[PDB]
Amino acid sequence: GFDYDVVVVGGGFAGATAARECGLQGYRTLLLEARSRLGGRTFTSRFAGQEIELGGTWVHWLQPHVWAEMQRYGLGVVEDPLTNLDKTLIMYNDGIVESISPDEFGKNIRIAFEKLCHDAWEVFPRPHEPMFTERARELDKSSVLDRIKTLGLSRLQQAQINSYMALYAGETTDKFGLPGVLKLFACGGWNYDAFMDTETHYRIQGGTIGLINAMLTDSGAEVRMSVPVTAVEQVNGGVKIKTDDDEIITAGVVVMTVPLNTYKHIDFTPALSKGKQRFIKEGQLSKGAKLYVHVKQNLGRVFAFADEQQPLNWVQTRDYSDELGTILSITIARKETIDVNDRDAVTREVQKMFPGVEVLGTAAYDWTADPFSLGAWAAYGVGQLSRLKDLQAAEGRIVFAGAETSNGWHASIDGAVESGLRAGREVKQLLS
Amino acid sequence: GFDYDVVVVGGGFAGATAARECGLQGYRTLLLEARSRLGGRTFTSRFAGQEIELGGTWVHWLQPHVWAEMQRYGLGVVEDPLTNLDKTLIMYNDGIVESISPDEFGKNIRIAFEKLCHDAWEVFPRPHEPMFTERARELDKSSVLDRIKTLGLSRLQQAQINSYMALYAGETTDKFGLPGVLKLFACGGWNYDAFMDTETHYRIQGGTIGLINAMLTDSGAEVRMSVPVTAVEQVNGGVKIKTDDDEIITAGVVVMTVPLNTYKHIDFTPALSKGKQRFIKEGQLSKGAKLYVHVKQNLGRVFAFADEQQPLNWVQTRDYSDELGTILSITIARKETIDVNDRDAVTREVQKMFPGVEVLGTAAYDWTADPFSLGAWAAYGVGQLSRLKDLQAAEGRIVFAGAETSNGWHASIDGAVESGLRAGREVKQLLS
Ligand SMILES: Cc1cc2c(cc1C)N(C[C@H](O)[C@H](O)[C@H](O)COP(=O)(O)OP(=O)(O)OC[C@H]1O[C@@H](n3cnc4c(N)ncnc43)[C@H](O)[C@@H]1O)c1[nH]c(=O)[nH]c(=O)c1N2
Ligand SMILES: Cc1cc2c(cc1C)N(C[C@H](O)[C@H](O)[C@H](O)COP(=O)(O)OP(=O)(O)OC[C@H]1O[C@@H](n3cnc4c(N)ncnc43)[C@H](O)[C@@H]1O)c1[nH]c(=O)[nH]c(=O)c1N2
Repeated sequence: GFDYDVVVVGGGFAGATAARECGLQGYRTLLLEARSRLGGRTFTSRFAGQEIELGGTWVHWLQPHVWAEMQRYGLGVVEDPLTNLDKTLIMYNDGIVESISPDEFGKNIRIAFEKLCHDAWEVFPRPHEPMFTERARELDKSSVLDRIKTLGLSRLQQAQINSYMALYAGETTDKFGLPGVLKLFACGGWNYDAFMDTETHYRIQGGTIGLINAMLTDSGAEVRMSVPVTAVEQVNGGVKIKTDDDEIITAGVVVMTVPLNTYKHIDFTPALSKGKQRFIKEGQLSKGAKLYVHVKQNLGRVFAFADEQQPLNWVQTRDYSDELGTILSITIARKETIDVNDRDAVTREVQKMFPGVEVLGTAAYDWTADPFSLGAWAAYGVGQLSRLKDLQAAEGRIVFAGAETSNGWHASIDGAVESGLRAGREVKQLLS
Repeated sequence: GFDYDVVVVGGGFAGATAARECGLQGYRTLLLEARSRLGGRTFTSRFAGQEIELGGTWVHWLQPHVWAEMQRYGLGVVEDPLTNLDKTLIMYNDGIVESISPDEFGKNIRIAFEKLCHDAWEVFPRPHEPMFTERARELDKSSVLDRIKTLGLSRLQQAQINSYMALYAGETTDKFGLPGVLKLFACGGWNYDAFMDTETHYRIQGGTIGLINAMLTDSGAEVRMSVPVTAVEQVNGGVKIKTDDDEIITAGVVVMTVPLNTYKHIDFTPALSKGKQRFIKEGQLSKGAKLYVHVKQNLGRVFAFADEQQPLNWVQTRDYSDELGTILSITIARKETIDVNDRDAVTREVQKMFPGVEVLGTAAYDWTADPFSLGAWAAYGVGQLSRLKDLQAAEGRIVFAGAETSNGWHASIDGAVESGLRAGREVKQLLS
């Protein structure tokens, strides 16, 4: 006789999915969200007359869980201008910006990536079972930089792949675990063209917040915002959940979906397992941020890499026209390379990359400074993928989810949805 | 004031999915199935001590809808012996069986398939929108044989690819539409290795029937078997459904999921649209059947193609050992090349392919003669993909689903699930 059958902590995609699964079973469901908004590491907002995505943005039909949701709710794709590019730039660590023929640019990043992931088929024949092969466990002793060193890439190819990999690590690539990258490549059909198409080409029709809201409406769950959970205690055959103002909610089962790097806000009684405590002490790697920039000039359809010692590591066109000018979408690997909330620094760096432009405005999100993410997309350090099961394991009546805990597209919205479907299955098992 | 909110006609994957979607919304849901069993064009059975799948069998994590279901219900994959093959055979139209080095066999089918589908990226950048490009519509005037003629393949490669394509057509390849094949290739990550991995490598843990049952149990729907629908009439703002014994059930909405080739059993009032009537008169192409064969000898891990003038077009090992012998899984493109229910003919043909073996038993399913399939997997003839929307369109309070009506993996379980998710969404729209 608890207040609720299940309490879901966190209202990003993992928690919204889990609440939808539980609510459709008829369970009395409550979702507690710490921020005063839903979406978590996705955030739909508005800027220079456009809808923008300040966190997770792009999806793909090769991503099975989010795609099945878009099928269920009737959401199409919205194509960003990634094809027929006008300008493809590389900014080297030394600050030189070089314009490359788009054809040659794409050929060289494809060569670099296919070399980096040359053994993906043999190491990850089953990418949703990351430790299926012994070779995957053996490679979890290496970083991505360790492998890049052995490819003997050209200078352009080295700069491109190290930019790409620093972005995916949200860190320098000497800290970035290698098997996680090979696994993502395998999820994308074991080929560079398919994989790249999944990463920054198609957005969700109606936005990430539209899909979140659809699932939560569907769910019937009670949703409370601005309510951080600070303690969880297993007692009386269920759980007591304490919020920051010391109120207590009881439940038969709790689904945790908060980001790994935020677990320090929450006291567990009894303590979690040693393997989980080790993951919580380590956290996940990424220190990224995101920024949109409105410039007066029409730069057309552009793509730019910047290597890891520079701040504007992944640049794409979000919109362009003679009338509007250009909106640039810019993902920053390491918030320590640039204060995305310092407009003067941002204009300096944008002009470094595109000399001549005048900056009409910016919209930024510092995911690393936000207390309820404390980092960006999930990025595993060396040796962490090998221990993933420690983070996935249930502990009594507490179920764990979130993209960090997924097997497949762990750096994506899809991995969050996957973990939420798993969580709902586990709740059903616990309430049988 | 109808008997039910929605009646789902058909208990294969499309109907079970649609009923699950409707039941979880709380709609009063009934499913009518014509056979005395569920599963439709999947059928889990038993043979020589093993569980076998006499219809749809293999699935993949690149197939988004069925994979999301497996995630929801906790179903793993079961690997059949497709790697590290002992024997790879090609049987030519002239009846010669030739054993090919497995490495060479695989390289040659890969070359043939990558040439056949060379423009898949450009024609099907968005495989779930099959008519997105003008080139796709233009190509829908050509058959697969038209393209094979222009590739100038070697004799081995031509025989391999024509066997593969006759199987997918369930017909000779001069009748097989080309764009549907390019689209399937695109769904599979635009590359042969990924694509081939999706088609006959992994089975559903617990069987197709286990997933069907999980969805229907979840649904809460009322399920009736051995009850064929023979007429549907839209009247009084809903629908009157008549069964073969002239009983009448009323509903707000009906979801049709029966195979295209069986629509001749059902009278619609008012008549369906001309575009639908044209599809129903044409039907879909496939005339296939399936057979398992138990032989005394241990043949190990085998794969064989037979070209379209021969009957045992796709052969794989389902199980092998010295103790038990071998179980061969055999898919037949055209039931007119062999009477799979004629054990003597079956033994003759198996021995033609593997001379010397003793045939201990068989289990077969003639999908083409069965009145509630009248064919096997969905296979489009020339010009049909272009008109797919005619088949997909709702007609008043009648919703249409089934694998033939899906946009993506139309020849698969996945396409059926996809269409059932679409149907649930459309029912929700109609009942608002
Ligand atoms: C800048 C950037 C860019 C990208 C991406 C991320 C980011 C940050 N990703 C990844 C994607 O955004 C991410 O994997 C998912 O949104 C994670 O969803 P979860 O639900 O796991 O965590 P998420 O962090 O969304 O949800 C956790 C929730 O818990 C809440 N919370 C934390 N502590 C709490 C407490 N104590 N009590 C209560 N609530 C608490 C938080 O407020 C948050 O709402 C991405 N993906 C993709 O598919 N495509 C892309 O292009 C990108 N790009
Ligand atoms: C031999 C063989 C082999 C394969 C495959 C098929 C076959 C036949 N496929 C394809 C796959 O099996 C298929 O696409 C789906 O099962 C189709 O599901 P649907 O629900 O669309 O039709 P399905 O035909 O399953 O369901 C329709 C239902 O309607 C019923 N019905 C018909 N008329 C009726 C009436 N008047 N009233 C009531 N009910 C009526 C039928 O009895 C049937 O149950 C496959 N796929 C895959 O993913 N992997 C594979 O390996 C294969 N291989």
